[PDB]
Amino acid sequence: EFGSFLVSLGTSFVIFVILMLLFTWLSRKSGNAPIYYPNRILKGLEPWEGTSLTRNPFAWMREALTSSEQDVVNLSGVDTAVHFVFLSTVLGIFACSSLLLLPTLLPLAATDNNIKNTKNATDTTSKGTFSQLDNLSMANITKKSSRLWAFLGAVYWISLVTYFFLWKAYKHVSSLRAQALMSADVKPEQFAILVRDMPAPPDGQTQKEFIDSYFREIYPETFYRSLVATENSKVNKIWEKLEGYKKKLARLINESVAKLETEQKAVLAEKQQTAAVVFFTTRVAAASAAQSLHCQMVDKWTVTEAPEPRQLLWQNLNIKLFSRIIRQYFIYFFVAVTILFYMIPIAFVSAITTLKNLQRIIPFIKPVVEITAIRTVLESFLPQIALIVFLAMLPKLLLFLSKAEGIPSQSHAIRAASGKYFYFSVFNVFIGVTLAGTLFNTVKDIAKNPKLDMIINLLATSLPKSATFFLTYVALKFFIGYGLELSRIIPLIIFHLKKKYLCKTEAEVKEAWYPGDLSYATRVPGDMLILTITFCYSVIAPLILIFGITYFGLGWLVLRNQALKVYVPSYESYGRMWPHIHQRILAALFLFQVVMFGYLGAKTFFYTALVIPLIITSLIFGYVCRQKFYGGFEHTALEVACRELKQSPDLEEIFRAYIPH
Amino acid sequence: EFGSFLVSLGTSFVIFVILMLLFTWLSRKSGNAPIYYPNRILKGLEPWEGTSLTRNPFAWMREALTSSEQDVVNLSGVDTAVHFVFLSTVLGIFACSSLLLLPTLLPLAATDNNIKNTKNATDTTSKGTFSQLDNLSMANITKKSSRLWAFLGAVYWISLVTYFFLWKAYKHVSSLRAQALMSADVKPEQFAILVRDMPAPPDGQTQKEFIDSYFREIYPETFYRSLVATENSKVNKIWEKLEGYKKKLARLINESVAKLETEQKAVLAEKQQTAAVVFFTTRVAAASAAQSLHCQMVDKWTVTEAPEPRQLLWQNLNIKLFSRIIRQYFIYFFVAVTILFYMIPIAFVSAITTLKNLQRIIPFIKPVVEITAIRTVLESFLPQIALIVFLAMLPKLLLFLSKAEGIPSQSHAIRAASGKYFYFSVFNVFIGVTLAGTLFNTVKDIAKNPKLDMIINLLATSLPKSATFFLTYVALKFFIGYGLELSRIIPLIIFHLKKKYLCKTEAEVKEAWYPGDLSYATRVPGDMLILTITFCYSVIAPLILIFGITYFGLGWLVLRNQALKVYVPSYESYGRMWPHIHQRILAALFLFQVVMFGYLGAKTFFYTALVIPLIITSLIFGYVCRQKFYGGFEHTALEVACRELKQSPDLEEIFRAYIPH
Repeated sequence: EFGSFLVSLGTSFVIFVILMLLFTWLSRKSGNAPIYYPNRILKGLEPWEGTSLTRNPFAWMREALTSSEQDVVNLSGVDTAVHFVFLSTVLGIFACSSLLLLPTLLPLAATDNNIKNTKNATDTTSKGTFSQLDNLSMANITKKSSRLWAFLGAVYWISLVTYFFLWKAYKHVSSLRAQALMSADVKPEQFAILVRDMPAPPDGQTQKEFIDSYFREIYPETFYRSLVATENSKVNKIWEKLEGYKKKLARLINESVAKLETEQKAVLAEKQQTAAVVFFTTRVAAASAAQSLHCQMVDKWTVTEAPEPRQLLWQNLNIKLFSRIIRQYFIYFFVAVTILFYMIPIAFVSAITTLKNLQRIIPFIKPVVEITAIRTVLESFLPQIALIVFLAMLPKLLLFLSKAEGIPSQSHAIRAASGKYFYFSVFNVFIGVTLAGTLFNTVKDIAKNPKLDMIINLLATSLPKSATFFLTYVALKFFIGYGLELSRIIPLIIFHLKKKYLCKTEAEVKEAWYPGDLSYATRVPGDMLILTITFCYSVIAPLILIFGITYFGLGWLVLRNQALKVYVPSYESYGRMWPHIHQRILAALFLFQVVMFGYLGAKTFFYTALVIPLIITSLIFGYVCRQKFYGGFEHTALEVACRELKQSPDLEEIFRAYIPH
Repeated sequence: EFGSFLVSLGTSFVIFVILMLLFTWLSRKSGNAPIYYPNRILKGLEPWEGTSLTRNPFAWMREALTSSEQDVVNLSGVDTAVHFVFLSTVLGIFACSSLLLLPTLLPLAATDNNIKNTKNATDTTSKGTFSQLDNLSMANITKKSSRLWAFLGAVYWISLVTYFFLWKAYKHVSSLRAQALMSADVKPEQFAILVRDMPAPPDGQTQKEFIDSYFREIYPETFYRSLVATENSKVNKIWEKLEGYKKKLARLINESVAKLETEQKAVLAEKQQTAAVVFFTTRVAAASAAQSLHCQMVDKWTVTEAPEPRQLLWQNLNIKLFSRIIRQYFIYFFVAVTILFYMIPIAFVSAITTLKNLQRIIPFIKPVVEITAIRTVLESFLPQIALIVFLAMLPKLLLFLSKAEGIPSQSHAIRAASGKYFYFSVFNVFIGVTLAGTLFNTVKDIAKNPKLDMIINLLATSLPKSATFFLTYVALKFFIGYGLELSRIIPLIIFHLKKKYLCKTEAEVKEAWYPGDLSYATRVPGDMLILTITFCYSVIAPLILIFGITYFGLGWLVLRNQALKVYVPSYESYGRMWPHIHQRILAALFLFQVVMFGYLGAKTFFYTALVIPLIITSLIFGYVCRQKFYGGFEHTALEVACRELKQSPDLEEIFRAYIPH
């Protein structure tokens, strides 16, 4: 496989060179401003800096490297800042860990020869079964070791560093959240409530008046209005989407309006059911109402904190708690079945990966056609591309599933997608590649040698070989992905094709060049894969830390110049993602700990019980942390909803902001 | 060991007969009313029923078996009712599970002979190594089985039943909580708040006025007063305790008062620091204030729900969040070290348990003096008594530790004790006894036979033998404990000794006969041990279900006639224990599942992966449940603090209720 690693890494450098070189040329062209420098045009701030020259080649860099933390916050938001905190803390963990671990352990994993001793019993002339593997706590560390002590103390170094960083971070994100919250404006969200599970109207009372009185009693000076309506039904949601389509085509009529009106009225003709956004009067009242159980026997009047208008997911605002729980259960069962099918395809990937060992026996004669040329390529671009493809259809499905539970707020739904993706990822990817590699190799080598005193050694061999494969994958990703992102070559092609053969109006060009968000449902989930792989295989094969620094490090560079210069944020959750990210980073430390308790044992290190203490510490850190911080990342404090509102918060305008269409 | 089981069970029946017979005699004596029928005297309701006869022998039974659920609630409280719900749901799980499982599996574990086949390879005439073990998915089920299918489908039956019951329960407890909450009275707790982490006063402002303004701004019509004071210091806590001692002796003076005043004043002379109980005006305001984050950056103004006066743990009201987290961490580390030392003593217990196998070679022939007589007794009363002793010093320590974290409210502190005890229990007890038995027996008999095809079989043998030992333990407990409880012979002795040779006044007798609570920090933790043992060893040895029904079943009988007739409740948490109990019961289902995935595998049942699906379901059930219910078991709803307060809630009296001394 060394030959193949060399190809993949090599080729990817070629692509990064060509794509990044393209960037340094296509950006200078001012006619490409709408796809290289947006978020500087939409928010009128001039395509780039004062035109002047052509911006010394390395200019994007200077800007990114000297962009103030606060500058990101003001320009983009307090969500971009949190993503950047994520990237940075991971980077740091990796950095320090790397330093120490790397030097020590790399010099200590070549100064042994368990691979060569294993090679004393490798059936018959088994050539090229390793190479370069001899540089990673692999099959090259003799069982009873006296050197494995260093590969346990390492677990501590990574772990302790993970703790310092995650704590320091939670604090820093919290500071950001508050600061931002205490420095905002009116905002149509700081005055609402979202009741979602209301009981039925009584005798012949109108739904509106029912809600009206209830809230007007508890708070008899703050109730203002109440927008129920079920948003003219979701069938009208669809009809208005179609009316938008029609006006776009202008840039059916009568009968279509008829349809809309009729369906909407006929559905409201009995009950608009639950879901209203009781708009309060002053903010403190709305804030207090938010964090307060309005009824015991939790199944009636569930009051949340009311999402901003842009993310209220009016579709699933109804539900009824019974249905919500049924949905939760079914959705979780489906994600588990999907984890199993993906295990199937990932086994497929690792198989495609070890070609010699595959052709050895599994299909035996079937792939005897593998020569040397085809071999290298089919195990240097194919296996990797497969993983990308499979784990790319996931983000979409996961969101659709999560948004079918009932979660109001797109923010929480994106967070749930991220979570289900973490599960998938972890389990599938890691376990799969690792175990499958191991199994293949060790299978037609275990059929002969029995006992057990050798089987564990062979299984460890194979664990580090799967490590080398994941390394090449991470590399590929990093290079090509960041290349494409900085070049935005895909979007460039699209825009400069539309603005040449498809754009009819100037508004059309405007529509075409609108950038998008940082897609926090494909970025963070995907970056979590890299986190887990580079955490687990950090001591078992310490080279996926020198590839890991690069991924997350190029992150803070590429993505910064893709946030102060292109992606314009969609929603704003004032930092409400860190809790999720923190739990996941800590769960990687935990999976890593469980695996570095297993592997250390297979390589017979009787004192491997000294990793159990850490398996506990992680779990305690969890509880302790959540208690201290999660609270603040949940609600808007009363001390933020009591700040001076100079201009009397004009209501009615606020009421008209949550208005459906 | 069969001989010993027969002795222990037999002897314990003797004790239950003698103690329960004593009860049916000593209770009739009316002069024993103060220790057999309190909580009927304190709350003037006449010692028993209309005196009339002598109450047909079985009278306690009739009363208990026909005591209304609500009658328990009104007489005692909404905490006794929840304990009874606990006992009952566990009973039910066990009941149904038992039915099915038992019949099927017992007839299927004697109709095989893996014990006899193992006995074909028992070195040299190993006699008495088993007996009666041949009736419990033990060493008597042949490896590849075709009968083990039934012992997997069983895991499902127990699991599914556990789910039905736990759900049905959460609902029922919630209904109780609310009903009770919507039918109470004024109560000095429904109008307070407990701020605990206040920032320092500003320039030269007085602590009081600082708190005063802050809250009087956010709520400018509901702030009434504020009791800070640090309760004249805890040194004065001690001094007032001593003044109470002095008045009791009356039933030092001057210099002691001097001490008190001086220390108190000197400590308040700088700052009474944090912790005030801002008393609001109307209940809805207090309720809203409770569930509301009064400041972002959670480290200032932490507002809880304010414990009732009787449980405000004024001692640890101060702290400061930094210190609280340090304490949390240290306390958890200490509980882990204690778990390790207890593992040491529990290994000691199982060792004392298998005497033949112990003397085999472990202490050489140091104990070759074991004959037959001494043998039976030293393994029928000794091992068991040891476990009781050890696991009885735990409750006290655990509370002391938990109340040193900082938890305000004795209710939560008792809950935390319960939790740490669960951990201890589970780990220690189960793992210990099981594994140690196994190890002993399979430690000399493995030094010979190598391979592995036999080692697993031997390990399973030993797992079921440890099962038989736990069975006898549970029995012992049940019998003797409930005997003592119904007889209250220990307390009788004490009272009728004081009221004969130690009581000086009538108030002294009153003091002596005051019963106590149901000690929810020794009952529930201890009953959780029995739950776990009888859950784990429910399929591995299905006979600890017919001993389990009895424990929890005699519970609802004995303890009922020990709650409507003796223990007068101390605090009232309106049901806030069920969340804890539910999580723990579910964690037993989980430990059981993990062990019935291990054992089923050791007895080579290749399709043992079908227990993994359930290991997931449990965890999902967890999340789903907490989400739906825990909320309601956290705060007092606004719809409960808006109910008609006919008599204007006299404040000042409420303020004077939280007054320190």
